[PDB]
Amino acid sequence: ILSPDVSSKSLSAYLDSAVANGPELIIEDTGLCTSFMLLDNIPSAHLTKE
Amino acid sequence: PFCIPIPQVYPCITARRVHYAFTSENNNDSLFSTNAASIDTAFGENAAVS
Repeated sequence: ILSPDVSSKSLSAYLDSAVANGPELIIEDTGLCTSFMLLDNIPSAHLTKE
Repeated sequence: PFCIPIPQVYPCITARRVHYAFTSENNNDSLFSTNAASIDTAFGENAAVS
């Protein structure tokens, strides 16, 4: 069979909606588990270093 | 709106300012750090990152 998207929703017998709208529970994530940024609101106004 | 003097790192007097509205309570918790890249501050003995 296939995926639950019925492209051919063109005047189909099963009037209105019969198609099994399933949730994709499997959502993969590379990167970093972040919610909040540590944000540098007012950067440091030019300083001299060794 | 709320107004803040910039993070004190200056050898100089302060100029006159006119303020009115003050909070009841110390809401500066959202502050992660002052001027991280300096050795030194100036006025109103603050804390750095916790």
